[PDB]
Parts: sequence; structure tokens; C-alpha cells
Amino acid sequence: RSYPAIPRIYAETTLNMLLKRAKKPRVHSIDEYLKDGGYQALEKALNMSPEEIIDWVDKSTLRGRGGAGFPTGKKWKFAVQNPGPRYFICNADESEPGTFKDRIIIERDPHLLIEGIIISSYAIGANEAYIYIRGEYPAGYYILRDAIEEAKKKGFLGKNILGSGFDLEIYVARGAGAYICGEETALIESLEGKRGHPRLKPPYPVQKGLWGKPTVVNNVETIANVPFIISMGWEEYRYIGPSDYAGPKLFPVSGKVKKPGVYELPMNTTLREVIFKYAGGTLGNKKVKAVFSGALDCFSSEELDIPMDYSPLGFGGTGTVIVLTEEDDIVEAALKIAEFYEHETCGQCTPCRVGCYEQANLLEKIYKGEATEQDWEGFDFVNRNIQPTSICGLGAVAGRLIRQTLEKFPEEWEKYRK
Amino acid sequence: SYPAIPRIYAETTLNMLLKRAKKPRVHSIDEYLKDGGYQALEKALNMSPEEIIDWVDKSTLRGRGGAGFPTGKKWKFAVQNPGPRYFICNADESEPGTFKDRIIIERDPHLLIEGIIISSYAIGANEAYIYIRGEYPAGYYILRDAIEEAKKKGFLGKNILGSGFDLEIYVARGAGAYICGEETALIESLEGKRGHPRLKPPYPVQKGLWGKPTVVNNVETIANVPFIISMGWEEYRYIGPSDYAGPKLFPVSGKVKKPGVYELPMNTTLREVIFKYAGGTLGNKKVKAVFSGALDCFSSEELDIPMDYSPLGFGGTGTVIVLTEEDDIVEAALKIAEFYEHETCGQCTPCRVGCYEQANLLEKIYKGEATEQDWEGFDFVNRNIQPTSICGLGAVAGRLIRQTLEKFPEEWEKYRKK
Amino acid sequence: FEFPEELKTKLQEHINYFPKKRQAILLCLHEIQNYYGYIPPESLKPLADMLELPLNHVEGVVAFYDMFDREDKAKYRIRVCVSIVCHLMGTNKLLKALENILGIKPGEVTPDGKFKIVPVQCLGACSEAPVFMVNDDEYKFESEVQLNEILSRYT
Amino acid sequence: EFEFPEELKTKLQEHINYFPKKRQAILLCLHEIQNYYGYIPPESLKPLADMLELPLNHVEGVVAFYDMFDREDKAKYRIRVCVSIVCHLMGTNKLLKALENILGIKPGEVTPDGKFKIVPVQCLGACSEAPVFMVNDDEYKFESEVQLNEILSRYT
Ligand SMILES: Cc1cc2nc3c(=O)[nH]c(=O)nc-3n(C[C@H](O)[C@H](O)[C@H](O)COP(=O)(O)O)c2cc1C
Ligand SMILES: Cc1cc2nc3c(=O)[nH]c(=O)nc-3n(C[C@H](O)[C@H](O)[C@H](O)COP(=O)(O)O)c2cc1C
Ligand code: SF4
Ligand code: SF4
Ligand code: FES
Ligand code: FES
Ligand SMILES: [Cl-]
Ligand code: NA
Ligand code: NA
Ligand code: NA
Ligand code: NA
Ligand code: NA
Ligand code: NA
Ligand code: NA
Ligand code: NA
Repeated sequence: RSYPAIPRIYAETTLNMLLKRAKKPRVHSIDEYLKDGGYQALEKALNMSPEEIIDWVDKSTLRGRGGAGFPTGKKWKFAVQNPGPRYFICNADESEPGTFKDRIIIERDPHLLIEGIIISSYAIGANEAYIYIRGEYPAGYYILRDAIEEAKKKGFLGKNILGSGFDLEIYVARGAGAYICGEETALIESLEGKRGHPRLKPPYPVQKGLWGKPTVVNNVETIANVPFIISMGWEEYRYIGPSDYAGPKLFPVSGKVKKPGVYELPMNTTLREVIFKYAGGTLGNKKVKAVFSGALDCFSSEELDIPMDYSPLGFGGTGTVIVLTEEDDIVEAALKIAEFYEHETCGQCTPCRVGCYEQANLLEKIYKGEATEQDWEGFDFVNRNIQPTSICGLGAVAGRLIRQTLEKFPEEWEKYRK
Repeated sequence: SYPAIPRIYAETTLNMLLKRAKKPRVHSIDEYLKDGGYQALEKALNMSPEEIIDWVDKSTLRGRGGAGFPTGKKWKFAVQNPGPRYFICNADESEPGTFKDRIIIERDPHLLIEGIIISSYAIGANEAYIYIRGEYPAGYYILRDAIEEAKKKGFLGKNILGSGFDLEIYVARGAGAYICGEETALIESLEGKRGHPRLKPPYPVQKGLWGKPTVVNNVETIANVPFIISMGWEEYRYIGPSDYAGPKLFPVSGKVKKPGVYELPMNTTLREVIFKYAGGTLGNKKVKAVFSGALDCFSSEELDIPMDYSPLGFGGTGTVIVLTEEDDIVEAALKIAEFYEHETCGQCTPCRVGCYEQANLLEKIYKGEATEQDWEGFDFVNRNIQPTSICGLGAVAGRLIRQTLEKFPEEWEKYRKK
Repeated sequence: FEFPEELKTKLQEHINYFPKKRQAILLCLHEIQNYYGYIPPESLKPLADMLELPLNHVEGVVAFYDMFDREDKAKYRIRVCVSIVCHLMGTNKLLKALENILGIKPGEVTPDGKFKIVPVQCLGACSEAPVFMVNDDEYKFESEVQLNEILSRYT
Repeated sequence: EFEFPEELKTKLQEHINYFPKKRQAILLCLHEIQNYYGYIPPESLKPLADMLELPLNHVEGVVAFYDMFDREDKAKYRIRVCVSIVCHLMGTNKLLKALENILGIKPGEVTPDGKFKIVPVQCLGACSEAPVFMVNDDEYKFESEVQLNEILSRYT
């Protein structure tokens, strides 16, 4: 079974969990997964009550890996307080600039994700689950379809799984080019066969989701932790990394580093360690100027000693690390972030629709040296006014990184204004 | 960081094997990829092993480790025998004057690695070795690192680029024995034993490592394989004379102005190598002789020969050691005798005793301490090293020295007077 | 306008795959684009019928989702990432190489209808910047010589 | 009982696990031992034989066979001097004289501090850069006594 060409992203782990197989850049099929003890966490889970699985996942302190860090167990608990039927959704839309951590699980160790989906579905009483994978991951789509068939043949999916009385089918849906379809409610709209337009939240999907039914949406990486939590127990899982923010975490590192790729590391690792200890330091040993946390935040070279955790002073986000060095023009980089938001607003909300557009249009004039005084003042105003009335996170953050560059790199911006 | 290596001069008229290795530094995988590296492997993996064998056969590539056996034919002999099969790259390069292979290893390791992978695929070997002499520590570390890069990029390991072809390359080190360049002694050494040549036949392609079909090829031979696949066998065969086609490396040393490695077509003459490429002689002194490593001695009357594998050509490995008019031929012969004394493995009686006595007696002659019986003994010994020999060393230990006795009788006769 | 049987069969498989027919809309549109080299405007009124959806629903979905193209037929879509990391690491070198080899710029189709360059947002392979796809195949761009050889595999 | 320090033992195991069969690692292990100790200690061969699952006389025969290994003399730095044809023609004897001037020793000898041993070797495969020597893994062309003195000053 041949697949489309995929570039061979470098992957390194100090924990040997999520990347025990995915550190090798190829598809690991079900026999190889089984030889490594795979699906024995599922078997164990089916001998447990759903309520006990939720409890372990709660006690593990697992938090959402899709960017917001919501406690996973708490999320599941909320879903099961509502009458069924319920649905489970794996979010594989991964489209934020700099972020490529989820695809290496999907493309190299799909059974880790499948096993996590089955356990999670059982935990919340869902008999129908979905993977929503972005359209620009065609190989991941075919790999997952094939892996799901392998799992069916070995009796891990279908009716009455391993004699447990639990039924599950996993359907694989494809996106078709919209970053906003990673927002969980827009994702659900897309699964329902519509345009990807976020819904007002609350209600959260766990109350009202797919077809208005209780729905848990979790990120690929979040789900990939679930087999480990069942396999080793929650106590041992909490002994991974710092007691405060336990567990393995994937860090997709790119830009001006010697060893760009995905690193599996504990969350007490600092940003400086990620860059210098793990990713080989900078190209040309040039000084770090900035790190972009995807398209969300901009950290300066004075902020490299922060931990890669979900604490208030920590890196947070998805652990996406894009490294800019001393030669890299911050205004040019800010323009690329503005262009992303321009291209990805869904346009339901007026300040988001016109603000994302104007932010990019005006910043392009600034960059090219064609901005009037009014264009400069307009740019500053628009950047501060994308968020009002927004119903989803995109409008709330479309100006965030750019504002941070204005605050942290005033000298470079001032050169453009002159 | 790698151990210090002298910066051997390298020059090419063909820009193939020395396209990168003309610059005295390590070229890592990114530089190699920028030059189209590993695209030949990708092409090869879309071909049948049988077609690769056919291409290498029709290219006319001949062994570069000294004997000139047709490479495609060697592969064909291996694949007519049941597997598993092994592929060995011979990097033992220890003959006096010979330093051509190291510059590929140390400067363009990926060229060699790419060739090893293609060749292994062609013969159905899933395990390959490089056997590198112990006195090339930098080359060893460079290759170990380059193999790891190839693994990162998916050119080694299981299911290489989705082909279903598996390969690991292991790097072994020698430990001081020239005889471990003889392919059967090399295999004994890979098996953890002393480097004792085996009676052949059988040839390694019938019975080799662990008694299984094994292809041994020289570094330089293997480095041609990517070009044959990239260019096609017809275009490759267009390089140089149609009966001895392709690039050849010529390690030139001794009394020339520009000693180094020259990549040239095999219609080049020995005179051209010395005077057109290597800058002529030190002090513009007359050429007295050229030693083809420790194998042959050509006089100044023999410089118009082609640097090919023809009966009247230079042959060997194209190793060119230049002696000029004031260099004492008997002193030079003594150094050749000392080499064979040091390198006989001792299994065969005439080789064991003959290599020792040839050097022992020639030392006496050189120092003016030889009796009449020592002179007569020396002549007899020189003619009687080969009988019962099981490998090429015993067959050639007297060859160069005999040629000096025939071509420079006047100089020898001066040692007879004293 | 009528879908040929082999395509109509594949569409039916998608429609039968999910619990509700309308969930198959994106898989169907990908299939149509794969088949024709674009989304024929005339294909939408028979597709809506198969999905039991109004035509304007289907039109609205085609317009929303950036991967779909109703304007230009092309055998091979060369998707070039223009987002931050690829920009930093050499998008412009990749585009210059493509123009040197193919004679076209982003948004353009070669006169033979063989290649279209499509500028896209981050492809999720940023460590391999600058990234491009050729239809479903994805690659790191290293150099013009390397790219020329890659492109020659598409005939 | 002689035992390998843990840090050496670890490296030896890595070699033993590297190849498909344990006995293939014998030379890499012997290199590692000589690196660590400055020579091959006679007492080190049994433990190594046990680790390779080989008879001791097999290991002893291998050490005897391979010229890079030295069971006699401990030296921190091995100065390998090529004595083959091309280096001979181009100035091996000048290099040996320079080494005697700087270090007070001749081929086969160790300095009284155990720091340097001169080891005469066959062709090192750098003949265009004759006369050639190595200092442990580093390899150089000899140009002159002043140059050699500067090179040797880097090894402390
Ligand atoms: C604009 C936008 C884009 C998002 N993209 C993704 C995405 O690609 N993948 C993802 O898992 N979550 C994404 N999210 C977050 C999801 O809405 C949601 O919080 C997440 O899928 C929940 O799973 P988790 O709790 O396991 O993180 C995005 C949110 C927004 C506002
Ligand atoms: C004493 C002796 C030493 C040899 N040394 C080498 C050597 O260092 N490298 C080499 O590739 N072949 C060497 N050979 C030749 C090999 O036995 C063999 O022919 C060769 O590795 C086959 O590869 P080829 O066909 O690519 O030349 C030596 C042969 C003998 C007799
Ligand atoms: S905030 Fe922006 S992206 Fe989110 S729903 Fe409103 S217009 Fe759409
Ligand atoms: S001919 Fe000489 S080197 Fe070859 S096996 Fe016999 S003794 Fe050993
Ligand atoms: S920025 Fe181009 S692949 Fe992510
Ligand atoms: S003769 Fe000394 S390095 Fe070759
Ligand atoms: Cl076969
Ligand atoms: Na299978
Ligand atoms: Na079981
Ligand atoms: Na991948
Ligand atoms: Na269902
Ligand atoms: Na099923
Ligand atoms: Na079923
Ligand atoms: Na070199
Ligand atoms: Na663009």
C-alpha cells in the first residue's frame, strides 16, 4: 500500500513515549504496534468502568494539547453529565504556522492515535467517533483509513469489541483549506456538511455539539497520551516531568535552528534548552532575536529562560517554536503573520472580517514604504480593534503577536515609520 | 569535530566523483541534497534490482580496487545464488601511494553511502558493511555521522521511501593489517577473526560473510553507481574511451610539483598525468621511474601508456609514485620489500619466508654487507615467493622488484661491485 | 452534464460512508477535483442531487473552502507555502526556480494545462521549509537542480 | 579479578550490541580498550573474551595479529610515523631526527613520563602530503622541526 510523498521531519525524544516509533520516519503498521505491547491498554480499559477511566485521566492532570490547555478529564466528566448519544472527535486540523507535531503521530504511529480514540470513546460512551484531518494531509488521511481497517480486522473496532459489548466506528473526514475548521465548533459545522463557521460558545460541545448532542473534541496529541495513562496508571504518568505539569509534550521547532524537527520533552524544559540543548542552537550561531509561538505570541531574547509548560509565566500554546535570528526583519515577519489572519478569518464578525483584512493591507503598505501618516495611525487602531464582538479565538488573537512585536521591537518599527 | 586530516590536493576535469571532494572539507547531507544527491537512489528504487544490475553491467564499470573485474557481472554472479546476501564496501586502502578512496569518504561521504544503498538494493542485500582501515579514524567518524544523517532523511532503515526495501549499513574498523584489504581476509575480519585469506574459489559471491553470497566492491567503484543511475548507462559509457569508460581517480605522489588526486578519463597517458596535470617534476628533474603502488615499476621509456585496464596500460589502481634521476632504485626497492615483509599473513610457506628473506637480504645488499651467497639467495627468493600462495600478495611480492632488476641493471650492478 | 460511471461510483461510496449523506460533501468535492483537474461549475447541480442538498448550499461550500478551484483546470497543482517559516527559509528561491523551469508565477497555469502554481498557507511541514506539494506529494525544496528532477517525474 | 570501569564497560557493550553478532565487535572493543588505557592490558583480554562469548586464546590471537594494538607499552600519545616508500623519499628521516631533537626518543621508544611513543608504521594513505605522521587520531604533514614542535605542544 503506497502513500503520497511526505518529507522526513526529524524527531527526537528523551521520554520514548509518543515518539517511541514515530521517531523513525515511516508508517508503523499494526503488527509492529502489537509487538511493542500496543492495544493492551485498550484491553485493560475495557475491563474498567468508563467512570474509572475518566477518573484516571482526570488524576493524570492531562491538559489539552490543541492550544488552550483545558483539563481533559474535566472535559470528559462534563460530557457524561449530559444524556446521550454522545460523539467523540479527534481534531487533526493542525494548520497554525509552525505547527507540525500532530502529523508525525498520524503518519508514523497511527495506531497510537486509534487506540487513544477507542479508549476515550469508551470512557464517554460514544459509539461513533470522527477524525477530522486537514485536506493538505492527504498521506495522513490514507494512512489512517488503512490503519482503521487493520484495527477492524484484529477486532479492535466494530460491534462488541473484544466481547465487551462496546461498539465503535471511526469515520475519517477531510478538510478543504480552512484554518478556522480547527476551531472545534467550526470543525463540527464542517462535519455536518456546512461551511466552517464557529458557533457562539457557550454552549460548549460537551453540552451541544455534533447534531446538537454531547460531543468531546480533543487534539491528536492529547488523545495519544491516553494509552500511556491507562498502561502505566495515573501515578506513574504524573511522575513524568515536573509534578505541576506532568507528562510528555511534543515541541515542533523550526526556523533558524540547526536541527529543526519535533522534540518529545518534559514541560520543565526551558525555551533556551529547546533551542540550544536539543535543536542544536542557531544557524550560523547567530543571536536569537525572537521566538514566534506559532501565530499567537512573540517572545524576545530576554524571555528564553521560561518553562515550556501551561503556567502563567510559561510558554504555553501548543509548544510551537519558530526561531528568528538577528538578521531577520521583525516587520517582514509581522506581515507574514498578518497575511495568515487575513487569509483565515471566516468573516462572520465585522471587526474580525475587516480588521484582519486591513491589518494585512496596511502593514503591506508600511513594509513597502508606501504608507501615509493616516495609514500608520490606521494600522495601530485596526490592530487593537480586531477582537470586539468576536465569537471565536481567531478574532481575539489576530492582533496579539503583532502588538507584542510593536512593544518588544520599537526600534525596528520606528525605522519603517521614518 | 573530527580528527585532523592533511588537506590533499584534488583536481578534476570531469566534475563527478570530485564535484564536492575537490574542496578539502566534509560535505554534509544538506549540501549533498542541494546538488541533487539521493535522487539517483529514488530513481533506482522505482526500478527492479535486475534492471539496476543490467545498467551497471552495460555501463562497463570495472572494479577500482586493483583487479578490474566487471562490476555488473560480479553482481550477477551473486544474485544467481540464494539469499540472504551481503554487500561490503572495501575501504581498507593501505597500498603504498594509494590515497584516492579516503578523499571520497572524508569529503563526500553521501556519494559513497548513496552508492552502497543502490548496490545493496540491486543484489537484494539488507545488511551492508563498510570496512575502513584503522588508520583512517576521521573517515570512520565522518561515515558514522553521515549514516545517521541518511537515517534522519529516510534513505536507510526499513521500507526505504515506501519501497519495501530494508537496509542497515554497519561500519567496521581494521587494526593495522594490509592483508585485510584482500576481500576474503576482510570478511574473516568482519567475522571477528584474524585476517587470513581463504582459498578461492569459492568467490565471495558464492560463499562469503557467514558463508552467504557476498559482493565486495571498492569505495571508488561504488561511488560511480549513483552516476550510472542518474545519467543512465549510455551517457555514462560516453565518458572517456568507449572500452574503458567513466571517471577514474589517480593518486599522484613523490617527485611532482602538484601531488594529489586527479579525476581524469582513462585515455589520459602517464606522461600527461605527470606533466599536464601534476605540474611536472620537482626541480624539473628527469623522471627515472614510476611505481604503480607496490605492484609495478615503469621506466621513463614507458610514459606514453594509457591509464586504463588494457594489457599495455597502466592498470592497478592508477597509483602514480614518481621517482626522478637522483632517486636510488635499490633504496626504493628495499622500501617495497619492507612493505611485503610487514604484511604477509604467514599462512603460506614461500610467501612467509620469501617476503621476510627478500627484505632481509636486500637490506644487506643496500648496506654493502651482502656475501655472494646473499646476492644469489636474494635473486632466488625474489623468484620464489609465489609458489603455493593462496592470495594475490604472494603472487606479487617479488613483481616490482624484479622489474627494477630488469629495467635498472646498471644501478643494481653498482651494489654488486660493493 | 453527467458524472461518468467510475466517478459516480466513487462519489456514491463517499455518500454511503458517513451516517448522513451530507457529511460526504468535502470528500465528494475532492474526488471531483481529482478527476477533472478543477471543480466544473456544471458538476454541482448533479452533486447537490446526490447529497440531497440545495444547489446554493453546495455552491457556498465550494466558495468557502480554499483547496477547491472552479476557474482553472490543471493536471498538477504545485502548492507553494507562503507563510512565515517558509518565507524566512526561502519561499522566494523556490518561486524563482519554478519560474525558471516552468515559465509561470503563482496563480498561473502553463499553456499546456499541466502545472498550476497555487500559493497556500502553512502546510504543516515547517521544519522542512520551504515546502511545496505536487498534487498529494509533498517535498522540501533544496535547489533548482533538485526541483527540476522532482518535476520531471510528473508527465 | 580485573574489571572494566563502568564508563569503559558501557562503551564496550555499545560496540557489542552494534553489529548483528557479538564477535564482530572485537576490533572496535580492542580500539576502545587501547584508547582508555594507553595500551592493551593483558588482564583486559579475558573479560573482553567473556563479553564477546569467545575463547581467550581467540582474543589473544587477534591482539597479536593486528599491528595497531600494543600490549607492551603504555603511552598517552602514539606518534605514528610512516616509514614506507613515499614518505621515505620525501623525508621520513628528517621527521625522525626532529622528533629525536624535541622528545629525546627514537622509533619504538616511550618518553620517560609515559607521554609519547614513536611507532613506525606502513603507508598511512596520505602520500601526497609526505612525510606523514599521526598523533593519536590526528594526522599531519611534517614541514620542519619548528612546525613539529608547535604541533606537539598541543598534546599535553
Ligand atoms: C482559530 C482556531 C484554530 C484552532 N485550530 C486547532 C487545530 O488545528 N487543532 C486542535 O486540536 N485545536 C485547534 N483549536 C482549538 C480547538 O478549538 C479546541 O480547543 C481543541 O481541539 C480541544 O482539544 P484539546 O482540549 O485536546 O486541546 C483551534 C482554535 C481556534 C480558535
Ligand atoms: C593483498 C591485497 C590487498 C588488497 N587491498 C585492497 C584494498 O585496500 N581495497 C580494495 O578495495 N581492494 C583491495 N584488494 C582487492 C580486493 O581483494 C578486491 O578485488 C576488491 O575489493 C573488489 O572490489 P572491486 O571489484 O570494486 O575492485 C586487495 C587485494 C589483495 C590481494
Ligand atoms: S472571530 Fe473571526 S474567525 Fe472567529 S467566528 Fe468571528 S469572523 Fe469568524
Ligand atoms: S599469499 Fe601470503 S599474504 Fe596471501 S594468504 Fe598466503 S601467506 Fe597470507
Ligand atoms: S510555514 Fe510553510 S510549511 Fe509551515
Ligand atoms: S608512503 Fe607514507 S603515507 Fe603513503
Ligand atoms: Cl532472489
Ligand atoms: Na497490515
Ligand atoms: Na490479550
Ligand atoms: Na510525518
Ligand atoms: Na453511528
Ligand atoms: Na468499526
Ligand atoms: Na459496526
Ligand atoms: Na581527505
Ligand atoms: Na501569496
